[PDB]
Amino acid sequence: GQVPIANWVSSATDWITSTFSSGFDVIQKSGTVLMNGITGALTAVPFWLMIAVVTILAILVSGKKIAFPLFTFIGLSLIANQGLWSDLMSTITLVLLSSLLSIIIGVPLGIWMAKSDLVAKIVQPILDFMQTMPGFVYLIPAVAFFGIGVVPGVFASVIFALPPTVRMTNLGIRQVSTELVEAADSFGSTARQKLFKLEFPLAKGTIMAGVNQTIMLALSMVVIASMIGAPGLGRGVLAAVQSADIGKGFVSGISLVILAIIIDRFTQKLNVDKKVDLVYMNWDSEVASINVLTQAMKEHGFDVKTTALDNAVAWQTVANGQADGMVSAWLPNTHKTQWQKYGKSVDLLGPNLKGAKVGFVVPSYMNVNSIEDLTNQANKTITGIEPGAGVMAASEKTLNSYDNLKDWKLVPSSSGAMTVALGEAIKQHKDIVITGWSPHWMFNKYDLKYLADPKGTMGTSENINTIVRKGLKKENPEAYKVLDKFNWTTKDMEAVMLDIQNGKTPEEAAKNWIKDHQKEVDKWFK
Amino acid sequence: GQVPIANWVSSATDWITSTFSSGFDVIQKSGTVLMNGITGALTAVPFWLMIAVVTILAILVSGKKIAFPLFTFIGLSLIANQGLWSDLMSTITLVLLSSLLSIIIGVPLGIWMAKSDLVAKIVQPILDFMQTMPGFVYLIPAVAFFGIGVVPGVFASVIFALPPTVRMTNLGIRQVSTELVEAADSFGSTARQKLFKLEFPLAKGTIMAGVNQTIMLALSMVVIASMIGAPGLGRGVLAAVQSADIGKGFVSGISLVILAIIIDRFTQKLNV
Amino acid sequence: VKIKIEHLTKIFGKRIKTALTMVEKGEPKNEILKKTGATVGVYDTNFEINEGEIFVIMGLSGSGKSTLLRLLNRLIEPTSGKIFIDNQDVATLNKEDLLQVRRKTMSMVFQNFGLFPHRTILENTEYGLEVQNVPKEERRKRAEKALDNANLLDFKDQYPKQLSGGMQQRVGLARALANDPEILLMDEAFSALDPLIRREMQDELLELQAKFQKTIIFVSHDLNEALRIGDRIAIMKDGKIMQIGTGEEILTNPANDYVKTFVEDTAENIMIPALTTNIDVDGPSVALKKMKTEEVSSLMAVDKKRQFRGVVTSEQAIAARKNNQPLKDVMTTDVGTVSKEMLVRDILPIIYDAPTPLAVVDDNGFLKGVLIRGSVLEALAD
Amino acid sequence: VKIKIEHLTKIFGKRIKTALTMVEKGEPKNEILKKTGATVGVYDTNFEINEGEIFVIMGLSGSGKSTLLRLLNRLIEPTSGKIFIDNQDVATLNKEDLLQVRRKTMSMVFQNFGLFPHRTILENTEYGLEVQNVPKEERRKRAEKALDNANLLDFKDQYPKQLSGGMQQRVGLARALANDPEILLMDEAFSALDPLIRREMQDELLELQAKFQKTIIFVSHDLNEALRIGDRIAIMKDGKIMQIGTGEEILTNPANDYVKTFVEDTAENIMIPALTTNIDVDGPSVALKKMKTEEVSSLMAVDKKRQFRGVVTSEQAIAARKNNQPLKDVMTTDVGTVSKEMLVRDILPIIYDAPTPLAVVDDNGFLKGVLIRGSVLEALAD
Ligand SMILES: Nc1ncnc2c1ncn2[C@@H]1O[C@@H]2COP(=O)(O)O[C@H]3[C@@H](O)[C@H](n4cnc5c(N)ncnc54)O[C@@H]3COP(=O)(O)O[C@H]2[C@H]1O
Ligand SMILES: Nc1ncnc2c1ncn2[C@@H]1O[C@H](COP(=O)(O)OP(=O)(O)NP(=O)(O)O)[C@@H](O)[C@H]1O
Ligand SMILES: Nc1ncnc2c1ncn2[C@@H]1O[C@H](COP(=O)(O)OP(=O)(O)NP(=O)(O)O)[C@@H](O)[C@H]1O
Repeated sequence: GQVPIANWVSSATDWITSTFSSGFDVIQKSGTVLMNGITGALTAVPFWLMIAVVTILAILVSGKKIAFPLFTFIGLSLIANQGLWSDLMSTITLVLLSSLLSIIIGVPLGIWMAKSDLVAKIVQPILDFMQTMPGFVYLIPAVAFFGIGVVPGVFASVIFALPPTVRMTNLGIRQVSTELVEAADSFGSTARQKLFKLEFPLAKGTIMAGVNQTIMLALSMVVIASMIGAPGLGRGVLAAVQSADIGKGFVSGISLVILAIIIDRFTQKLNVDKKVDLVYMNWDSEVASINVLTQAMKEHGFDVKTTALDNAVAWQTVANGQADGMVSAWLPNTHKTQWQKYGKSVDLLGPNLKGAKVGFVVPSYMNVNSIEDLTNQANKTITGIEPGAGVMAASEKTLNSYDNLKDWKLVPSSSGAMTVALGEAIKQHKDIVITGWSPHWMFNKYDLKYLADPKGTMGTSENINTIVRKGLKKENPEAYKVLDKFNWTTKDMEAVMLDIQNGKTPEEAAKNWIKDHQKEVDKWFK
Repeated sequence: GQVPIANWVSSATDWITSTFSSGFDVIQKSGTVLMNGITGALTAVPFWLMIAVVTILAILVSGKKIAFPLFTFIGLSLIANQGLWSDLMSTITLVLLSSLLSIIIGVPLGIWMAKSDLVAKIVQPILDFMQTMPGFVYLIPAVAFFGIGVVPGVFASVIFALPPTVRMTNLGIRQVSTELVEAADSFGSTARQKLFKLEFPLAKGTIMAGVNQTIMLALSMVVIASMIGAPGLGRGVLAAVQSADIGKGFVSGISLVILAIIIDRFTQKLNV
Repeated sequence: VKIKIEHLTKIFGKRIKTALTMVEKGEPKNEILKKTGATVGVYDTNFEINEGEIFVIMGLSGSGKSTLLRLLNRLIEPTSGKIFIDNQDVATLNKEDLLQVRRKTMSMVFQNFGLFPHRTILENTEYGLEVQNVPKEERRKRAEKALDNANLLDFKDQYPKQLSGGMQQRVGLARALANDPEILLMDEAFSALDPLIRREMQDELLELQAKFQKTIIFVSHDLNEALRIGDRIAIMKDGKIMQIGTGEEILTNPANDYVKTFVEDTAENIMIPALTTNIDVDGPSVALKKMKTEEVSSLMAVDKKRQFRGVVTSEQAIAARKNNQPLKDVMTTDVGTVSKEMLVRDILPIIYDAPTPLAVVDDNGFLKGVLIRGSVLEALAD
Repeated sequence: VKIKIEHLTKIFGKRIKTALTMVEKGEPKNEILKKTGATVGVYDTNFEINEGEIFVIMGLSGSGKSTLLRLLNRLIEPTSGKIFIDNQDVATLNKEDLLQVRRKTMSMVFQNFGLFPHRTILENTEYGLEVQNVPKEERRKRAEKALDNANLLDFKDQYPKQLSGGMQQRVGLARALANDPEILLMDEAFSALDPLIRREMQDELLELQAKFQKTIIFVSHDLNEALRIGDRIAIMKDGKIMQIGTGEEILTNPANDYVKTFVEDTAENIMIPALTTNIDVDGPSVALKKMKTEEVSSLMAVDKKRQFRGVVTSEQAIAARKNNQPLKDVMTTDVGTVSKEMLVRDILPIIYDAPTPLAVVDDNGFLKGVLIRGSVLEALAD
């Protein structure tokens, strides 16, 4: 019979988070304020100054070759040209905290590893279980422990970057020639004396190699954690992924490459008020809303913090009390299970947009007019979106509600991955079924249609709402008043989304609509 | 004063994908059918049989020791209990395609790098630019070229796992003592003779170590690609992440680490 | 007397109390291994050492002799036994007292010189004091003093890697001496040097020990390296075969039969490699150079084709040089030539008249070796 | 004659045609380096070699002498010059012809034995044929034949790592010989062995060359290792100082002044390390063992405290052994004792009467060395 591993792990994590909650919360406060202060300090430094400083350090470290300093200056100038500075500074602060904590917690661990033969046996298994574990796991408990922000990035980077440092430390202390140790013992060198006189000054090469690996791992894990808090270039590349935006993804990847090469090359050359905290989910529908919301909401004098992450996390984020609110809550069916979990831990306001039409989507030219009239078109696939989405609750139930779909497959993707896959299909002019919703922009470029749902489970009376943590009316009424009024047209929202897909910036397109409808916008501010 | 990197890259991607479209489509068809066939083959086999076979291989490669085969049997039984078997086979076939493609196209490139100092100068920069980019990026063109599914997963895994293979190959052929090389060239041994008699059998340790690294990278990139097609336990862990359901996430991570441990131990015992 | 040992022994492996009990009865080592898998390196060792008594410890790789040293210094904790130094045991000491004993009395020397490459010679030399928490000027004073005693102070402020084996060994020995130890343990110290430098170091060590009367637990696998310097030897094959020492009693009354093959106590197999001079191509000056390098006064002369031809002498070569006359004319063809194992002792008379040896020329004219009063040794062994 | 070379030279670094032009006029190497940064290892080398003519190539680390070898075999492509072997140049050859020349005529030997550890000795030995695409039984036949010529065939089907330097060198030399080459290039082959094994290998090589008349381009930094075997020497300091060879012309008419210090052509600094016998602790049997190991017939005898005491002889020790009477009684205190640099030549008479040498005893009784007819050498240098 099956064993309840999942239940055991969840129960243990719940018991922890209910037990050490105060320590986690105080760590959250201290760490977030610390990292924010460091980032403000670093970005207070103008880009030209810090770029020149780093190029000077490059020159000092190597004065003969002009390759590294040149690459450094050119790349950093390029980054700051693209506008990716503040994000870069957040990335650096995350990486510094991660690397320092990993070193501070690993090198001592390498000591207690090498000086004992039991501890190696205990830990090496743990190191192998940590060093192949995927990064995605490490940031699940992080949210469960500290919640959204920079703290999760730091914690995940710590736990994912510790292994190589510890391993290489234990290797470099266990590999010094036995004659030297035997001598240092023959002269009566206490463990401290030999450790600070013989072990380290010889193992430093391996230790620094392990530290370089630790830094690489922390950097990659920050990029990954971008899905939860973890500001910086990770958010940019993640959004480029969840929207298939090749240009921005390439830009953020090249900037991370520049940062990582800089840090690497350095390492091998040092061996010898009215505020609002909002949440959204990178969906072209919800990018339009919040971005427009923030740009306008700023005008009244509101301090903004938008946080892009996944749907169910946001509900938890808004639920436990870690954020103000969010306007991306499709309801009462697409995101209902989310409500069954954390619908009780909010204070719902009311709709913000009438007419949220959910359903499948197929090219108009194709014959099928309803899902019941589907035999085996498109390799029996359902090219959908991220598995944590809400329609996947519907689609999972859809395939398990009708007969003809009993042998059809659901294949998740991103909310923008299918759109390019769709465009490939229409250019290829092949039948293809895709999970979909409205409002959306591809309807304005292609000739597509929904499929009538005779059972209507996947959504009939659908309408976006917005939620806010309980008692926020007593802690930030200005946004509570503003958010309550946030309800606007269904029809030409799309200008926000059609303009962007044509080649404009989200804020630039979000600005333009507000000028057209400033009168309606000011209604929200009341 | 901004420079249009985004526009240049998007235009190049659109041109390349609209120009070689037939080749990408045929590759998509062949790869998807091949991978579905491989997965059906590997899941047709009853799970008790395959667990027993693999535990037998563990005992074979390690005869006196019992801990490693015991761990193999226990972990695979745990997987099959939780139901993550077909997912596991899909993950394996992705890993195999990625690893073999990376080896096939890298090891020769390692030879070439070791044979010419110019190619090393050209490539080492490219390897640094390749092993340093996050995996997230590598798949965006994959979809643009191959579309949703598995083909993009293996392409991205190839691109993310080829560096250490190439690097270790070049390093392990460049570090052989020049005395043996001079002996080989002094008895009249062409490049093939010394390459298949002297260079390889002495570089094999480095090469297989790098090919262990390659496999780890391909496995991680598959887990990442699970966000696009790329079936397996990556989908389970991704769903756990997008839902905070630590249960399924930890289960799938346990299964992946079990697989990676098995592969690391096996590869560790093909070089000694 | 300085040291005194009692039933000292060391057992490796696991499940060893059984092995300790076994050696407490007298079971051989091999039975212990086959039964428990607990290899033993020392076995019921009992002896004593005096002051100034260089006490060599011979044996073969596997005798567990260096282990005995490291047990004396307790780098390897003894499985059992006692070590009475200064009327103070050593296997029952807390950490700090053992530590002070190491800092003051004992001191160590290693095969591969045990030197820190990440330091300059003086720092290595003073390490023994550096670890004793003493002010630095006296440290540097004693370091430079010891180096000056070894004629390499100018080679300080440098790194070992840029030196040769001999100077590294001198540095290690000085590092040992800086402490003013009453003892000096060595683990095949001179075994990594060239035999020439080995002899030079042996002579220097004897000079030192004459000046400095301190005990020395030497170790070597070369019986020469022990007879030269050793005042009392102890041979080891997993245990003490015999240590009567005094140099001959290993040679005169060897208790065992193994020692008699270890020290290796008829026919002309006693021939030795010869010193040759190929006259047809070489000449007087070359021959004299060979004599100088080879530290002799005469030589054997052959034909280009390795046929023996005769003998040459320093005066003959000098006359050839001054006269410009070449070899093969001023040369000694007449010689008491001999065959390989065919004139064992009938040669007793002839060897006396001729100061030069008697080449054991192959019957076909080839040469294998010579004989230099090694015949008188076993002619009288009868 | 076999080989003939013309203006052969090799330039490293970059921007070298300028350096080639420079050497075409005669600019020194150091100017070339400082001006271009193109270090040069060979410089306008011209000479010739005959058949059976072991042609040593001496020099110091930095003379670019091994580079000359590798140029002969073309492992390092010559910057310029020609090499007429078999009336066939070698620097203007396509790949296949050079390859066959390497397989047939030439063959190589290295300092660290150039052996493949991932093979067993026989495979290494037959590699030279294995690469020639020949059937395997004749390969194995010739391999076993060559090994039998080196008295280690029983040591086949084993790995080099489990052997000692001498056998590895013999294996490398056999691998070279299996081909039946007309030439044998060596790069300090015997420099990694023990000097004893070095002499043994030199003698064996001379034996071989007597049996096998094939050219040998030897290389060594030991002048002894060249005079012993070398039929024509060539000294190298970035260029050919002189190669008149024939052994003495390097000694008799050295063109340069550098050679005269390279070969190193008054006071009693000629004293040599002595052979000592500390009578107070050692005795007759030990003394005879020392004589046997040291390959002599007499010894010098001191006091425990390193004071000189006199001399001992093999017969004296034998009488002591048979009589059981110890040293210091049957001993030769009377001796022509001498001081360190104070009896340079007045000693000429006394050295003649006494067959034994004259210890250069320090005025305080200490001993430094002895003198064995090395005095006759520079007494007549006048
Ligand atoms: N460090 C040292 N190096 C050399 N000799 C030392 C010495 N310390 C003390 N002696 C004594 O001095 C004598 C010098 O030998 P000489 O050169 O007169 O005359 C030598 C030499 O001319 C020749 N010879 C000695 N060893 C030889 C060898 N291995 N091969 C060929 N000829 C040899 O035969 C004679 C035999 O001399 P033997 O041994 O009866 O006598 C030797 C030796 O007993
Ligand atoms: N790890 C170990 N260290 C030391 N001795 C050991 C060890 N394991 C087993 N022994 C025992 O000690 C013996 C070592 O022999 P020994 O003569 O000390 O060799 P060695 O180290 O080659 N000597 P030396 O060259 O003077 O340093 C082995 O034969 C074992 O019986
Ligand atoms: N990479 C190189 N390989 C060989 N020779 C070089 C190289 N670079 C420069 N040279 C030149 O060749 C010289 C080498 O001197 P050489 O006497 O061959 O030294 P070695 O290699 O220590 N000799 P050996 O011990 O007989 O192998 C240098 O001093 C340079 O002038």
